[PDB]
Amino acid sequence: NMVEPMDPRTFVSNFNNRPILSGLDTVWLCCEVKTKDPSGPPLDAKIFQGKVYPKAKYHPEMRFLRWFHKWRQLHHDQEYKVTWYVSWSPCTRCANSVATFLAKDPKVTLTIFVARLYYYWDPDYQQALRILAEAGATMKIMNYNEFQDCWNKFVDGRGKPFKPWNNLPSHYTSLQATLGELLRHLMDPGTFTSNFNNKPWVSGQHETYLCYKVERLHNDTWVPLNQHRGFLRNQAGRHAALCFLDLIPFWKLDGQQYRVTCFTSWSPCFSCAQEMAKFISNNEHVSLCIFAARIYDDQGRYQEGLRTLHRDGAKIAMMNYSEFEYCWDTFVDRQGRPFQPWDGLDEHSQALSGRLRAILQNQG
Amino acid sequence: NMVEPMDPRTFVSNFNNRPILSGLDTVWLCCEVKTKDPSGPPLDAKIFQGKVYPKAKYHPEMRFLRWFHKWRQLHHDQEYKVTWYVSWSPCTRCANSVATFLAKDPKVTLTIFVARLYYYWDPDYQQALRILAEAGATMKIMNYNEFQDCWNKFVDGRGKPFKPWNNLPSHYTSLQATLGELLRHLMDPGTFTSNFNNKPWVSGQHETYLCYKVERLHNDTWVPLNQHRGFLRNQAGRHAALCFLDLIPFWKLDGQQYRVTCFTSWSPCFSCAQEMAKFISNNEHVSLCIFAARIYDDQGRYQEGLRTLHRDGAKIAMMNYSEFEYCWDTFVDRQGRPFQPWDGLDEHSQALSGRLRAILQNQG
Ligand SMILES: [Zn+2]
Ligand SMILES: [Zn+2]
Ligand SMILES: [Zn+2]
Ligand SMILES: [Zn+2]
Repeated sequence: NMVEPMDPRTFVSNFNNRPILSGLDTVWLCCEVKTKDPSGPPLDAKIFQGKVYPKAKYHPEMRFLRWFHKWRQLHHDQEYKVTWYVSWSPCTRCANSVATFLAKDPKVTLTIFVARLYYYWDPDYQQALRILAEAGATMKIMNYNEFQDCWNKFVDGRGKPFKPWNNLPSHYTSLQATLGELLRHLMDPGTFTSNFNNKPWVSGQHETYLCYKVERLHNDTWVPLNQHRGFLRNQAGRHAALCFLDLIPFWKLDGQQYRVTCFTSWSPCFSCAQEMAKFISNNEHVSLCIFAARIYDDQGRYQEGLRTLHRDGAKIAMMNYSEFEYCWDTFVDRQGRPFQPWDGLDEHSQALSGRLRAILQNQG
Repeated sequence: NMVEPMDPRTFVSNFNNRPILSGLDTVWLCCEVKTKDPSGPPLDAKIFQGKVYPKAKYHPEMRFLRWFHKWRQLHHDQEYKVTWYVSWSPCTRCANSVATFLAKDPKVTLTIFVARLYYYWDPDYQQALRILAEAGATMKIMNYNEFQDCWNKFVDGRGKPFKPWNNLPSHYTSLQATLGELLRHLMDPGTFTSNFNNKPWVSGQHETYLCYKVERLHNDTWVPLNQHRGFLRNQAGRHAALCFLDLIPFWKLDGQQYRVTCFTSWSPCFSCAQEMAKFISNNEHVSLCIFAARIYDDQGRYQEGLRTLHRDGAKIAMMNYSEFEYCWDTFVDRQGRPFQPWDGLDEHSQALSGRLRAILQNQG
């Protein structure tokens, strides 16, 4: 079995799913590496533990990555299926290191079972889970069978079986509903209504939401690629347009002709416009179309940015009624409700279209 | 009277307060300069017009600043009361230029009557109005009397009297309530509840709100200065802690000893911590007290920043129930309702206190 199994009290203290209020100290990761055949024996199994504070370098997911890099050198270059049972959901830094690892090595596939979710006072925690999902990691809450499997495979049970605790199924249900909500797919209607708006009073909105879709040129028709379809938002300290650029390479598009469409609630500031100019200049097989609900004055060179983005290709347009309705129909968890326009939508669209046409062309 | 009066049709289309949906073109500013004596005759009166797009250098508030700078060199060095009737509220750039002019020149006081509010798709429009108010500008909605006075003093009416339009009062009332809301002074309760919270799930909250109060040391008792008391929030492209430092010189504090207290919904990132350390090093008569609702991990050197701030003086502490309740009582438009704690408030306070005590100190 295992070289040094987990102590039953450690398991009971850490692999549990009832809500608690204490801060984190140590997190545990039970890890199993298998071949491509699910009924093959496990190639290896190891337990990792790490202190949450004060450095993420020592979190068990980082220890796993460093371990796995040396461990894989000692076998043939083959496909691996890795499974983690982890007592708490990973931190943002580790979510990003794992997503990058998965993206750079397609021969590894990862399934992550978490006992409980932790959020780390991170305003961008949701986007960390979403980046893991985009890099191919499967993430589920541990249910009865997984707790019992981790008990059998990793705990020094001394013949004793997994004894469940009271309300285990109920905590599972609540956590899994929470996880599914964090991994949505379709945007919340209140989110759409708070952000995709063009009234000149913007209700103090500093967030930028971005709905994206990709089409491929195939026998001279544009065919949708619905597996690359969704929405994102800005991060604390990283603008939404930059996160969109960071998302694109996870799609691993080939050299065919692609058309990427973004509906963004704010047009790009100058710096994000310049990064988008660089991206489209280095990826000319990719046609970029940006529709903005509002024009963002970054108190600087945003007009130069919009003109530079327009000149390097890229269609830039203000959203009209039709684009708003399309975004609602296509990206919103609307449950059959129709689009509901707000007063002045068409007039503000017309005024903003004029301002944009004036920015392009010239006068400033 | 005046050398160039406004044409009645110009007044009718621009000095009106009914809601409209069109974009802005030209804005009008009727200006009257008087001495400190209300019963003195007006020394001068001038009309300015400016195109809103594409450069704020030509907005009428800027033309007024350039004109007035030359005008006052040619008149007596005395105190002046300036009155503006302006067809729309100023843009951010003009609001800040006027605030700076007012702050650097105490012998001039400005009253601004606006026919209608315009928001320019600016997420920080509220702060522009608020910085105008903190520099001493009085800002009111034009009522019947102000429309009538503007008509008499500035319009080529050819003996005709001011004729009001239908719903002048009702639009006035709606507009003045909106303006009063923009200059609040006391924080809306929903704002407080959405931002001053310490659950480790932060609801993606990227805003930082900051409540401040000032004390004076007088014969070794700490006296409040309730004229320097309020709240602010971050801007697009400028963090809340920087906005607070920018605010402090508007207070024109002398060389006595002052204690400034911040209750912030996020502890400062590294760059803001360093700017605050610079501030307290250049203003040793000002003792700084920071209470944070949550610790903000800026994905960089934020722990060094908190340590530097703590080493340079400056008390850094996490908010407990007592501080939350004090902020509710002191800064919130609570209308007599008591503070309502949320679940886990005390436990999350204790966990964050532990983390902060570990960050100060050391361990990594
Ligand atoms: Zn981590
Ligand atoms: Zn940007
Ligand atoms: Zn202006
Ligand atoms: Zn900061």
